[PDB]
Amino acid sequence: ENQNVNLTRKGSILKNQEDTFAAELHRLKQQPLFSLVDFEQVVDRIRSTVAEHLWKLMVEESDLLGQLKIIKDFYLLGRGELFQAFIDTAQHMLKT
Amino acid sequence: INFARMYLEQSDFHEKDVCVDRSSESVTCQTFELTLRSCLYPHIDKQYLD
Repeated sequence: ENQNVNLTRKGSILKNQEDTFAAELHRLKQQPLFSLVDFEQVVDRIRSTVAEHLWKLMVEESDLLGQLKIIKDFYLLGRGELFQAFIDTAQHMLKT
Repeated sequence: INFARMYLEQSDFHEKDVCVDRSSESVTCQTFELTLRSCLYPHIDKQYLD
């Protein structure tokens, strides 16, 4: 929800299955006994659907790979020659 | 026509709701603010945009 607040109206991860999970919750409400097992099963199904859509969003929509490559180049000094030249230039400034 | 209105149309004048009950789908009924946002606010925003 917080991302859809900033992200354009990208629908629920569960989309039309959200209502399906609502129906499952209504069935749970119709259950005469509260079973933690069935509740956890439904929660895990919803979680898995959400997690798969989130992974898709992260990799394609949020370009996790590009960010990881950036982190490698900068945080992990992937551009080692670049940071070497930077050190070579900044050595006199940073010695003080 | 005059006599029809005064007698026959007078005789044949047997010309004698928003079910806002949450009871049906209370679990599926949106919150009052959520229901408002989804039924009124989207339409209000549409008219505003137009």
